[PDB]
Amino acid sequence: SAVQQKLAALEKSSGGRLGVALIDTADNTQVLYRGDERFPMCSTSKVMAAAAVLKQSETQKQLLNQPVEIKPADLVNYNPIAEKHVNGTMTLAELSAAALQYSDNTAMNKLIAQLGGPGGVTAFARAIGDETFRLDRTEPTLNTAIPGDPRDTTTPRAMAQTLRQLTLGHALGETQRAQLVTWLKGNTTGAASIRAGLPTSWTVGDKTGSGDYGTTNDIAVIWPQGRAPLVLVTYFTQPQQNAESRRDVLASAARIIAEGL
Ligand SMILES: *[B@@]1([O])O[C][C]([C][O])O1
Repeated sequence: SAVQQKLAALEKSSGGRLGVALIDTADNTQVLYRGDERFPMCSTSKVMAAAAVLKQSETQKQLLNQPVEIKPADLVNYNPIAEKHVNGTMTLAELSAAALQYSDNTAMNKLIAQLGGPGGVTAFARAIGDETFRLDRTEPTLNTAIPGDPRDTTTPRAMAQTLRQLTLGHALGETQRAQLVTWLKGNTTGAASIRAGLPTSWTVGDKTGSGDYGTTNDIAVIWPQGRAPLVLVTYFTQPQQNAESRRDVLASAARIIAEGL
């Protein structure tokens, strides 16, 4: 279609590999570009860790208020929020918020630990019907984004369907779902990514990811004013290990998608 021609052209102009999946919940139509190719998730995986903990809280009703100690040894490479609570505690709710809204890597590692390891995060994905997601490592090594390495990858199509189920569907309880949406809507790291390609009147909840090989990702739920919501996943990775982030590519893909509606 027109939109696939333009996404192909954008990809060609960028020098990298672009993966896009859009789900329009109005008619359950999908637009896919490299939709079944694997991409490194980087920090977009944090949505799955947070949702898994939310699912646990449906039975352990007080789980999110459980304090978790932040020790110096827990600190890894990017801990904007956990750093503020070293030698203190954060609740599982505060860690989930920090992982999602600030992409805090220490928070993510605490969520993985709560789930019994990366296998516990992957297990939740399987439980909600995502056969494609795989989490293999903890922070920060899950961001190595090595070409062809299947570790810590998913496909755009799979992530779009799963994000739809978590935020708009009923993979989570009503309170848990609302909490996840609130967290995503309050993301602080997404201004230059999908959000930048869309009308300012639209409400967006998203989770960015960045990693080696110039990997630049964003997954978003989008609420246009007076219109059915959309789920948009944009994955981008590059051939040079030290390539710079290209958030502009995600903005541009979002703009191209938005134009076609
Ligand atoms: B994710 O990708 O977002 C930021 C951090 C950097 O390691 O991980």
